[PDB]
Amino acid sequence: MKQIEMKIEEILSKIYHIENEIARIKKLISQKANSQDVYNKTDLYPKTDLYTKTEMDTAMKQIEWKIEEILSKIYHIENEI
Amino acid sequence: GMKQIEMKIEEILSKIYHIENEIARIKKLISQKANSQDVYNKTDLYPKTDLYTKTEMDTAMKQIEWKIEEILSKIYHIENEIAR
Amino acid sequence: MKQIEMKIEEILSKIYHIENEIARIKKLISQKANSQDVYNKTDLYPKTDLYTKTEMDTAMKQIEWKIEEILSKIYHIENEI
Repeated sequence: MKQIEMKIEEILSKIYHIENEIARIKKLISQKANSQDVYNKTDLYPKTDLYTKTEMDTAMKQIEWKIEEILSKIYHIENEI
Repeated sequence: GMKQIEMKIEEILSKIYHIENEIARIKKLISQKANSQDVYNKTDLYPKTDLYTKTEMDTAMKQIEWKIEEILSKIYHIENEIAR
Repeated sequence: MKQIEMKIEEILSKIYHIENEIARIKKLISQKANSQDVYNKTDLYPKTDLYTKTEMDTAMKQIEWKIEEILSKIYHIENEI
């Protein structure tokens, strides 16, 4: 009988400690990202494989610059005719 | 005090039942979290704000092809003018 | 009495297993991504909504064609004058 009563208390202690761990785990869990709210590495391209807005604005301007270049000749050439 | 031991046993069981439920829930939730191994960090990626989509690019480009067409038609005409 | 001692042992068994699960959970938790260290799906575009560098370099080369067409004419036409 004295042993059972002692074991009861030991179990209760373990229960208290488990409940404390559970609370801590829940706090940490809530700081983790849900896979639902993120894309995997397979759903995405890295920085290295992509142009940003500016890199695109640059590439596009490269085309517009040559268009301007040509515009400046055309109207000189028509006026030369 | 057998009835009394039995009473503490019941109290324990109830706590145990609940802990078991929590554990099952936590494991479900854990399995919906993303492994840092399977994701790029913020430093390995650009945000929405720093990128153009495909359609925004396809849009910008066809606008560019419209001006090119325009300029082609001035050139054609200048070639034909000279010609005579 | 033998029944109470037998239930105690059943409880201890449950406790053993819960403790094992708790340790495991903590291990898995530590392999998860902090939401602080990632962008969500709303802060990003997927592979499907973006052109890579080569896809862009490809799309641009059709435009550079036409530019080369015109520039090459202009310069022999200026001589022709």
